[PDB]
Amino acid sequence: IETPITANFREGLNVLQYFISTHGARKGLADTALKTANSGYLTRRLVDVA
Amino acid sequence: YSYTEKKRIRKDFGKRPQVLDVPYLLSIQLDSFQKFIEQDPEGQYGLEAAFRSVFPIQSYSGNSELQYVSYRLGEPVFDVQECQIRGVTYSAPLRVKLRLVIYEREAPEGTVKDIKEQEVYMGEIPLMTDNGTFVINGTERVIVSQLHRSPGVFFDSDKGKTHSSGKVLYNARIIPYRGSWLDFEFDPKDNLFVRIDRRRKLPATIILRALNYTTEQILDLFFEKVIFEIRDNKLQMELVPERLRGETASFDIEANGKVYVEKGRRITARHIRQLEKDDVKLIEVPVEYIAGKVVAKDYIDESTGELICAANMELSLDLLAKLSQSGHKRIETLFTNDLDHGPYISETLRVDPTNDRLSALVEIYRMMRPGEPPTREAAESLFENLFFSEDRYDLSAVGRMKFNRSLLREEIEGSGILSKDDIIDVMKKLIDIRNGKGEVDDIDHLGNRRIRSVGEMAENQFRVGLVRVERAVKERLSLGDLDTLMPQDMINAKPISAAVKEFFGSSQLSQFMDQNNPLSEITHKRRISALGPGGLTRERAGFEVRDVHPTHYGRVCPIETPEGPNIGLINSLSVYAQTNEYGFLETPYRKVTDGVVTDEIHYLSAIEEGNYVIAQANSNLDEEGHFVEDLVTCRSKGESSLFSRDQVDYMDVSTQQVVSVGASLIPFLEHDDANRALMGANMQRQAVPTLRADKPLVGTGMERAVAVDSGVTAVAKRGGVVQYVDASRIVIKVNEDEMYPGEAGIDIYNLTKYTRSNQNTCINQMPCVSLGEPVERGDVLADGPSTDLGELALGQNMRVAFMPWNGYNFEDSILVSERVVQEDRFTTIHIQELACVSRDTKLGPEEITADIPNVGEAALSKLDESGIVYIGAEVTGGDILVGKVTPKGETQLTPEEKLLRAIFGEKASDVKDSSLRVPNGVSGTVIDVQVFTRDGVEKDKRALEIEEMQLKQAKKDLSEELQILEAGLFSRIRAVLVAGGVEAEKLDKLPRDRWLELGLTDEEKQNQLEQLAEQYDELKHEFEKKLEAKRRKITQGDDLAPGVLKIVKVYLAVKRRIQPGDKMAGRHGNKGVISKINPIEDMPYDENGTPVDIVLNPLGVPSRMNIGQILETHLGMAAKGIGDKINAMLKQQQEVAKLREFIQRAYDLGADVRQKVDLSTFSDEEVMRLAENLRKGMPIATPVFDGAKEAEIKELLKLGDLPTSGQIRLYDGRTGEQFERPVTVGYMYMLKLNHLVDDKMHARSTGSYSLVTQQPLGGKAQFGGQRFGEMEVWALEAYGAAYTLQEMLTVKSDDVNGRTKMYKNIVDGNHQMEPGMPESFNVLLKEIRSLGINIELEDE
Amino acid sequence: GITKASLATESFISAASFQETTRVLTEAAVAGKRDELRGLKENVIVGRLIPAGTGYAYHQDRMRRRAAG
Amino acid sequence: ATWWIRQAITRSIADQARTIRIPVHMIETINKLNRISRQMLQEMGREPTPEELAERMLMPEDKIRKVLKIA
Amino acid sequence: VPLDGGRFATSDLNDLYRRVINRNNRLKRLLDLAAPDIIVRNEKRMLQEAVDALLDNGRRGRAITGSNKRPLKSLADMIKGKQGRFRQNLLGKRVDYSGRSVITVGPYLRLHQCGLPKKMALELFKPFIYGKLELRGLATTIKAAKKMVEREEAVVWDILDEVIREHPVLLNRAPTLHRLGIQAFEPVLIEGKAIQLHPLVCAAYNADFDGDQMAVHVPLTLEAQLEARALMMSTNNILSPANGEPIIVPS
Amino acid sequence: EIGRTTDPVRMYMREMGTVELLTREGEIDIAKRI
RNA sequence: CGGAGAGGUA
DNA sequence: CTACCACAACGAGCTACCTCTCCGCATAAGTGTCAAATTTA
DNA sequence: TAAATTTGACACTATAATGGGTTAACTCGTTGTGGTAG
Ligand SMILES: [Mg+2]
Repeated sequence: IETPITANFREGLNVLQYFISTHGARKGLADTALKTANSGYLTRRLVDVA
Repeated sequence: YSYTEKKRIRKDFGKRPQVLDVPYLLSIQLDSFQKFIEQDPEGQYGLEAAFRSVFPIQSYSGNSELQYVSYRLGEPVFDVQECQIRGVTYSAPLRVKLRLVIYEREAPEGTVKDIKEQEVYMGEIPLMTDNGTFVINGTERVIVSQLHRSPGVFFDSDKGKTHSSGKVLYNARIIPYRGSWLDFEFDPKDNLFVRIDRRRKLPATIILRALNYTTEQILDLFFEKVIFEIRDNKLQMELVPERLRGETASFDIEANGKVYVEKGRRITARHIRQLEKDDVKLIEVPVEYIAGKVVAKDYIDESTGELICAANMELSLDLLAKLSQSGHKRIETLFTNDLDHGPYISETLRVDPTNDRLSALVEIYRMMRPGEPPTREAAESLFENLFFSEDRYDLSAVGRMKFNRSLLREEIEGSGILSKDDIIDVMKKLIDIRNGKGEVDDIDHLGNRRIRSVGEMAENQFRVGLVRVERAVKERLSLGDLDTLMPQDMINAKPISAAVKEFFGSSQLSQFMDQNNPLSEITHKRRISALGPGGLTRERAGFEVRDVHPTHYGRVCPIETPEGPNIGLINSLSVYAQTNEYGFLETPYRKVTDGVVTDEIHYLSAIEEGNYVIAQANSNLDEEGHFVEDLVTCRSKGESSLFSRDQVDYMDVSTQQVVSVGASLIPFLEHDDANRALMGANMQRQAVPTLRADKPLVGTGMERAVAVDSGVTAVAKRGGVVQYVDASRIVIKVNEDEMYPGEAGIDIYNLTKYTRSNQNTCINQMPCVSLGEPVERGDVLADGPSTDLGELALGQNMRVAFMPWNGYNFEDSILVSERVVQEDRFTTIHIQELACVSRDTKLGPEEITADIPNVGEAALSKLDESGIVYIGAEVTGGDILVGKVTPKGETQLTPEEKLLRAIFGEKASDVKDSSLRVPNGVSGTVIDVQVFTRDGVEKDKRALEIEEMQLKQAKKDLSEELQILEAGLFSRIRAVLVAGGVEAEKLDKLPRDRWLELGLTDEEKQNQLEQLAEQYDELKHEFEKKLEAKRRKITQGDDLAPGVLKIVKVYLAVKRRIQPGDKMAGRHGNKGVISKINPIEDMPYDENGTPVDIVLNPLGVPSRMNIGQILETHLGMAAKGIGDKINAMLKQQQEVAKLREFIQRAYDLGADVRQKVDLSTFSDEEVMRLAENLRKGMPIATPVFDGAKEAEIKELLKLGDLPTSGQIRLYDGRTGEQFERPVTVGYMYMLKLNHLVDDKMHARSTGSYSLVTQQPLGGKAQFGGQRFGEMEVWALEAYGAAYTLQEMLTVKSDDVNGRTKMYKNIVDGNHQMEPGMPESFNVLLKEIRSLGINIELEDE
Repeated sequence: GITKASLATESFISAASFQETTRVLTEAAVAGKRDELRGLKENVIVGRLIPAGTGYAYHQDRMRRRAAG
Repeated sequence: ATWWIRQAITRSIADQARTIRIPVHMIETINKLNRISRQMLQEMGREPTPEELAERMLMPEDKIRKVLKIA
Repeated sequence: VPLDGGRFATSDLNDLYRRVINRNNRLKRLLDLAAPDIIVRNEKRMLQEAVDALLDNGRRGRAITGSNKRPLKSLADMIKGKQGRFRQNLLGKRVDYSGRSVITVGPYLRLHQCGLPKKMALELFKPFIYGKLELRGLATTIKAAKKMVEREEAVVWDILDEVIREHPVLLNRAPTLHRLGIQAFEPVLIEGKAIQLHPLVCAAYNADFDGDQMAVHVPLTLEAQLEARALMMSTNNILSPANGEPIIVPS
Repeated sequence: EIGRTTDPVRMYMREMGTVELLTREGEIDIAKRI
């Protein structure tokens, strides 16, 4: 996005900057579970082959 | 201010003046079910709509019909509490007046032969409790709304699925409310196809032909015609100038005598403009231009009579020569381009192998039902029923609206089925999207998703039951007798009841209630699930629907969702978000007019929100006039930017409208990170209610609304003066202005005392008002489990120091002092229900008696003569609750005990021990024993005493109700008669009951006197009838499960205190586990001598980015310092003026705070009561995104005589030294989550085994063993750990001989294993042999 | 690849326990194969000591008794 | 032919429909009960009790006999 | 197998076998009855469909559903899959002598000690306590030992302290990504309900103290005890196996 | 045709539908032959 | 003592 | 004759634990002899 | 065991009845047909 979140977590955010940061928060939270599942599958295959 | 908040006024730091109050938080469910039940004859909603959509019904001939008249709901047999106790559904009988009219066949229209109408009984629809909850089979269930894709038409495109080409493929889709689907799509070669119900593909011109369209009509509908004229062996065209854009001049664009274009030049826009400024129409051409064009209409010679060229073939030199020598001087051709007018319909017709309509019907027949021999009538019926039938196709008038909106029509209404023009328009729009005009639609856009509530779903299921019974009745009516067949004798109530019961008991949406605190119930009823019937699944969703869309602003909270696999499928509705009439989500907005932000509020949907310009909620105003700044930040079309002060069109109603109920209770939400805010919002609904509820020092102001609207307190319906206060009930006398001249004016609020909740927690109602208090309407009288004077109080506020301490706070772990455990601040009550059923075995009934064998008096000291523990007796683990005894059976009988069976009596050694005991670790008193019996068998002395107590309590409390209400009525009669005349002493010299026969001349006041007497007589009559009904209801036997004699239900009440292992958390997601209970003398203590109750860990602050906890800590210290000053002043007993001055000074400290409270209005007693209520600390309201700042909290700290930095000097309690750095100290509001170590810990040595695999079971409830999964096997393998792996695979698992040998040897002290072949391997061998493939263990 | 190499292993029991049990079992049945129980997973399944670490010597001993007699 | 076809079909449904085979007379009684229940449910507006079914059902059948007849 | 409510809960294999046997018997009936050719052809076709549905339901065509509108479980489905025999009963098994509990922090321990609560220790070592009680002569029969440990005298506690001395137990936390997810510790008896871990081993376990749980297993035989003492002890696996760097680091 | 189909009901009805219905007197001569 | 569905924890 | 592409079909998706509720749903016509396995003394 | 009796099995109903209900319809890699065009 063009305009960045200028304020920090001490000065307190407004509505829209918090709403923007929610996107990254949710994306990271979902990617955690997805990469966990993929790593588990890869580990199982690697343990089997050797 | 009302009198319920004058007791304790929460100071508010908000600066935005709120215009719109928070609405009723449970409006969606109540409104939906009210629409479903209530009779709306015009706006057909719920039952009436389905009844009109099914009835009337004809026979296959049409000589007998059933006419709908009306319907009504009967009164429920049992009450809500009665149904909860008995475990039956709280439902209302549905009686429908149905009329059967019979027709003659001899007459043309013999409508009047016989009419028969009556009340047929069908179905028992469940009713909704006053809090939006259903009672099914005793349990309390909640039906959540569903956000599902709207009916209508959606144009989409796949972003380069075919990687080889990289082209964009567009596809349309027509989604009806119920019926078959329809999918228009393209291919890499740019041909358009139809998929019906996501089946195989055909060229899409098949549908056009099936709609009775020939090729010439198709080409007329899609392509527009260019006119080629042959005259005296030369060619001209009629040319419309706005067609040569982006093309290269293949020939010379000439005029009658003017030259315009040369070879190798593209017709640029300025040349086109020259063309419209020269006004030329007819343009001559050479012959090679036609070669490449396609003829529009067929051409047949009038002489020879055969077609030289039909529609849609590529014209060449030979064909045009033949047509010219034929004599057709005018040629119509389709116009084609490569950028704006593409030849797709012609290509699809070329690839199409079908000639006319019947072949198209044959082809669609072979699609839909492959392998079946086609026939004309079958194909016609299937095609007319796929789309053009009112019973197998419907858009429900909401798909119609979106359909006409997406196609840019005008009317929002129309037929419920598809039509020719609809298909033509949708495919034309698809063609235009392909060309470049228009844009595809978003799936996650909130303008395409609809809220389907409980009423709609119940209506649909009821309609399914109705069509089932309708098909049945139509079948039966057509062949059976018609004269003496009552309309009620065909209709079976079984299918409708089955449908509604299945929906209400076994759906994916009617789920168990989470009601461990009011906040959980509120956030559960305001829930939107994207899954369910007709929805997504956890596999059908990717990152596109789980993620936040810009249209969720104000409609759906972005920071309240489960953090597991349901990260984006379970959303929470916002605060001010209502629902549209169609089901769309809309938000309030303050309408601005030429600069003034008026108080007018408009509700806007998602599609309208993107049109205007919306101002932010944090914009300052001048005396509720114009904006202050000139460049206001605003949002439009989904993006945020800056705009002028005159370009705006709306403003956000409040700063709280973005977040939901749960996230709006967290103070300083704007400083917390998104992840920790999400975790705090998720953990706030798992807080167990404590013994004594305590208010939070730092609130938000939303606590009161959540407490009131949760339906868990006892709000006053009508204001008045409280008459009688008790721990069980409240008797209130209403004021004169709010009281009907019909009633007495006395209201009774009963209080629920110690009722088990769904999550095994206690529910209690403690009265908060005292005797002699005037209370108006809307005041709370009884606090619920987690309420304190009408404010939600989930946890306790405690002293906290942020400092590492000897490693006991290492990774989120928490150290707690002994003051917390001595004061039982986190001591909870857990009511647990145990059930014992006396089954009817195949050798005799199971008796409950005190004659349990092989048990001494040490275990029977709590049992009475009937074998049931006395109420109030404390019971520990392993003790006997009920002495149920069961026969063993001849198989379980040994010859030794068979001889004494026929000598020393039958009741000697026939039965065994099957009594109910306590699960290990559980203790506590017995509080309630319920004995349900089957109708027909005498119960015991105990159940007779139980029913005697029940009848005595019912008669007593109901008689007291009558006595109080009649006393109020007689008081009203006295007041009325002294309002009429002057009679004071003559009333009190005569008995109170004899106040009715006195009178004088008749007038209006005598009229309501007589009305009051009539109400008295009706009162006593209803008293007698309800008493008799209650007595009959309790004296009769319950309907139990088949094969069941009697059921004994025992309620135990454990008292749980905290111990190492219990989870705690704040409101900012700083969860942790208790590590140690520390004596008070070791706690780090401040200068005054007060030790800190809990020591947290500072390192959780920077890495998790939740600074809201530090600010809450400082604010709590400031509030508690002010409260401590108040308490010191009160203890010194100074004055009334000084306390008034100090409290007023503390209240008016903010810069531009919204509220204005003044103490001059309050009297001395109100001031004293307020000071008493604030002596424990002044509550503070900090709204989300508009809360207090650092300057205000520092001013509070200064007023309370505390250091401004918030850090004080601590001394080490163990040694007495001074810590080298000041330590942040303050009061934080901690909860106590429902993950207790008592329910988590479990151990097992040897127990029961499964049947097929013969390995130990799994589960704490059934005493199972821990699974040793595949990963741990790999780990032990990696160590090289052979022996441990073998012993965990054979002798500690499914190998019967090995494990019993292991037990025998370990009991004998020798530590050795004797492994064997596991049973699971033989199970596998037998299964694979049953597969028919020979496997065997090959010896050597 | 890892999946293909695992499926093409000479031991049909390990492949069946891994993935595509139907196809591997059908191939083993039609081919008339036999397993010599040389992998760790095979002995884990059947219920013997794994030929690794402490148990390894034992298996070698067993082998040196099976080969020499 | 209709009589024979219907008899064969209903006899087939009376031997192989459920996991546990029930004799034909018991199946006929089960229906002699299903219809009665429905008839009484329609007539009274609520499901019958065992005693009412005993009253309306048969001269030799009582509460215990039909209670045994329910599976 | 019957349930507690009198009703039975059979397996789908009984249903498949009933289908096959009924259709085969009717085929034999028709063959002896001299039915027309179309009739016997249909009966043979349904027999084939019964057989293949028995072998694996959802393979040939539409899966045969039971009463709850779900496809039936065939033998092939009981062989293969995530919840088949191989991956749920032969590789991973449920194990006796196992406990589970929440973990807290123990700062006074060493690298080779874990704080085991008294109740879980009593339950886990019950056969050992029976054996040592019988050897000492304080109990005559196994039932006497059972009831004695069931009412938990102090002598039972003393003998329990004797038994657990120098008897390592395995602590295990899922998911066990790498090999350090299971480790052998010497037990120390503590009053409470939480297993007390060492602060240094939290990096190997990837274990936080925010409500995490782990399981305890007990080696029985002498080979298992030496196996845990020389190979699995927390003082042996200091360096990580992935790279030659220490894993027990201050955190 | 005899092609892509798997439903036994569909095939059975397909071979069944190739035979025409009998009249009031066709059954009479069939019974006479019997 | 089974299997499904819903929810929760790490 | 055979090198090539686009469809159809099939098999795959961390781990462990805890709690709760559900599973013979709308449908159906009765008699009549002959054998026989469980039931009283 | 002789005898009773409720269960269990099988055989038989004579107007004309003539083609059935239905569900729901990501992403990826590998294999095998089914043409395709020169
Ligand atoms: Mg953790």
